[PDB]
Amino acid sequence: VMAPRTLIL
Amino acid sequence: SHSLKYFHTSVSRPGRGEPRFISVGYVDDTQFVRFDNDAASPRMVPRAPWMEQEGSEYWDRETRSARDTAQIFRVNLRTLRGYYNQSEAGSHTLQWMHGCELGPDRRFLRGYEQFAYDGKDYLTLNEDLRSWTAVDTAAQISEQKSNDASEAEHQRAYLEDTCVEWLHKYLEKGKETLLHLEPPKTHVTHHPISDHEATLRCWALGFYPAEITLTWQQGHTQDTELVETRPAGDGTFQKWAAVVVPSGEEQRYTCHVQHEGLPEPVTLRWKP
Amino acid sequence: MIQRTPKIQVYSRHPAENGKSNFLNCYVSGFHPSDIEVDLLKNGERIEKVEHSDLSFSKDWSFYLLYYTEFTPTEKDEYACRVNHVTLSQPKIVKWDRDM
Amino acid sequence: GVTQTPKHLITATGQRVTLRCSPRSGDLSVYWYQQSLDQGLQFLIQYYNGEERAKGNILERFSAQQFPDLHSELNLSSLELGDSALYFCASSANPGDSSNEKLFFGSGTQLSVLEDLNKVFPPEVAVFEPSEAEISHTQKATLVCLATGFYPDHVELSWWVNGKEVHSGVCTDPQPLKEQPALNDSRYALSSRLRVSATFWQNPRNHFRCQVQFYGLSENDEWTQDRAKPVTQIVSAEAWGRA
Amino acid sequence: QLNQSPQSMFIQEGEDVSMNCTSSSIFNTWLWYKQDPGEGPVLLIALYKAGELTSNGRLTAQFGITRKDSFLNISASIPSDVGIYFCAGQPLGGSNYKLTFGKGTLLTVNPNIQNPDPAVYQLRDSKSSDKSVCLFTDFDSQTNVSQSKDSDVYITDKCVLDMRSMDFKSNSAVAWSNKSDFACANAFNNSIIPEDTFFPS
Repeated sequence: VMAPRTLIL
Repeated sequence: SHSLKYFHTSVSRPGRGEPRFISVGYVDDTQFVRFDNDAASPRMVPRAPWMEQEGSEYWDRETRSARDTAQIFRVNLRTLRGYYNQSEAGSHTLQWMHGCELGPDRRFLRGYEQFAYDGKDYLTLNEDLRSWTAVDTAAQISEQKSNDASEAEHQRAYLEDTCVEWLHKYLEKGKETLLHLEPPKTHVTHHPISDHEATLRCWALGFYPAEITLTWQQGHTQDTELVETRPAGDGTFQKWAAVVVPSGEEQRYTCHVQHEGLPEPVTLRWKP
Repeated sequence: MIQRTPKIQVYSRHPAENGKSNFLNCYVSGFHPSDIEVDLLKNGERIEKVEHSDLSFSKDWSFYLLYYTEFTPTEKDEYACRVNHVTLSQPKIVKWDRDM
Repeated sequence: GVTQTPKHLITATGQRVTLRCSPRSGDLSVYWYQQSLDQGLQFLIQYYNGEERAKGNILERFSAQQFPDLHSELNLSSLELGDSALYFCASSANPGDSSNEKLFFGSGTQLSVLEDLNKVFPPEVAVFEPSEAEISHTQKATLVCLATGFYPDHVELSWWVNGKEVHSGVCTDPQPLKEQPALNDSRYALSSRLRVSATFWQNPRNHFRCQVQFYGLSENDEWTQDRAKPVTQIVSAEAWGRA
Repeated sequence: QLNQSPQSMFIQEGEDVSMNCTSSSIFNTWLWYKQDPGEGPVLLIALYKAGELTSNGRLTAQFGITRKDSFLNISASIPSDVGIYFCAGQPLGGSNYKLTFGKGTLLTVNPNIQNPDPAVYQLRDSKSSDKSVCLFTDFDSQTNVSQSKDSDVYITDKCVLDMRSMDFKSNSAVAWSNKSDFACANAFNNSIIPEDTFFPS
């Protein structure tokens, strides 16, 4: 599964 | 060792509308899933036959996950302009890659997570997986924003737990495909040049995984022509190494093949 | 800005035999940005049947794609793939060799 | 920064309503919450930069959307008696800000869903003069104001002295009390007291007024009843100085 | 899903109050809000790191090494703190901009009563009729007064007033009806009050 969260740059 | 990797890509499109988001999943050297926003059907779809039968909870989760990432990446793109002083005229790239690697024992070995602007290292998750390191002077604002909001903790849980947990699941899902090793079909073909020069090629065809070794001996180091490991198109791989042979004296040169599919390393010569 | 030129490989899935059905691959790698124009040609003329992989990148951030078409080779018909990129001054054309 | 439209809203069962949000400048996300009377705030829908991000158990009869500018609207159809709540708007997601996840709220929309609009009533405000036994035993003043015979909770009681506002000694009742507790849709009630010095109100030149701002029926609402229209009205009760 | 105990806290002014927030999952960010009746929730403290304790004067919040608990302490409790305290959080592994809230903890701050001298007075109407009010002022802190026992007679809860100019505080309660079987006294009966209370004419 792909990461559930990401970075808000 | 096995690894669950993901390659996410967002590209800004001036005048063409909303930016294009594309993410691809890889269990080892096998692409198993994909996502694309360019289609009217914007869902996570199976790209391996073992994923074809999985159920709609999984496909619902991964779509909402990818959907959300695409929303953020779109904003991240307009934001990344402010940093590098850009305009609405140029099409720019935002790439995100993540993945966990298992050990020779069966449990977590290492993990990684990198972001990049216009195909250049932007922000990287530290080896320890506790904080973020800026690889560019413009990433400094994005870094001392993430580090303060404890963002690395979310990525640490996925990389150490989720990624690993699911990787075992997928490896089991397709044991008959992923864990099965296809050894390379090897043959030496001759293509002459002139009275002196001649070319001898070592063909390694139909092997999985792509990690292979092919070298010519007399240890012949001086000017060896080697091609990049190319996908065969069927799921296996192809590779070859060529050598300049002085006409007549062929047996003086030997080719060595090294792959996990072979019990013992195989050596080969041309059959005339 | 990162401007990387594409590495082009034109080959077949299995050993080429005249009158035997096969697949023609034009594998494009090491390029940046994403935008790439790849066509497959039979005797200079384009192939419309041609299909392609999913856009993906290496650890060095450079993209890689495969362009495949179901094809039956002969000794008289000659094939090659036409690749055009932003780094390319001339739309590069590379002949297919059954022995390369 | 968050601004909501309208403030107080009152309609009948079966109708539809629209509620506006003007989020903080730069904040891309918008959230909609339904804080009932004591039943804690429950999430409804969240939009992010125009598109729907997350949903949270919406009844299907509840619609919403975010525009090209980050403004939003919450649509409520077949308004049912149970939906009577304080709807709040939230704002976040400014990639300019460093505190990002931090949410910001606007002063909610007070929505009430009645069956019969003829059950809406204005407030009864009457001013009361101090007791002679108090201004000696305690040696101080107290002017008591009461609010009765009104519906619904929409009321704002205040006090004014010599033409301007006053808050010292003021004791406005916080919760409304049903005049008829053994009745449904009961006319609520409140209370307040303004304590001043013994000499301040003994001066005839001083003014002591109680005020009740009530939020009533809309202009575009039909009133088939014979009586007056129970609309939004400032109802007051003034009292002058006495020695 | 978050849970805040004890749901309600009936406290005395000047005292200190503790508030707990427990979750059924590991969290990464904790948010403490206060909501006044009618007003929108306003942010007090925000916690990002596991061990840190952060403050805003009289208010202090803790993260808790457990990652499933958070605390909120109020040093000096002026009756201004009367409000609902909502605990929010960022569940670990949740997508961007996803945060849960609790039902909140209601804090009640009782006034610091000095002189418990009670009295019932006759506040006369601005109309020459019978509709009048009986004001009960300056009573004790220990009391637990109830609402209108009978139908025509009405009684309200306690309220705190302050004479900021002459820096003196007190308490109050109002009683009103319509009948002749009415004129203060026999008004407050169900509620218990001590033997010494001033009753004028």
